[PDB]
Amino acid sequence: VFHLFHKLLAGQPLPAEMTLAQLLTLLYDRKLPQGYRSIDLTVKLLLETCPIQSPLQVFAGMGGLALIAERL
Repeated sequence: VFHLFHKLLAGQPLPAEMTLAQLLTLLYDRKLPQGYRSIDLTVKLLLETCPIQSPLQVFAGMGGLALIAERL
């Protein structure tokens, strides 16, 4: 069995169905610098976490999509 680990989440195998958005949520909650170039995992041998907000989600949460619809 292969398990993915992150240094911030020390000594904790990551669930195989987490998806990278949820992992980014964890790492940002764990003080990983925002916009860090890459997710550095270790292949050795939390699913409820919300996915990180997409740019579209932020744009809509600021009401941008209503602005788009007024120009469609």
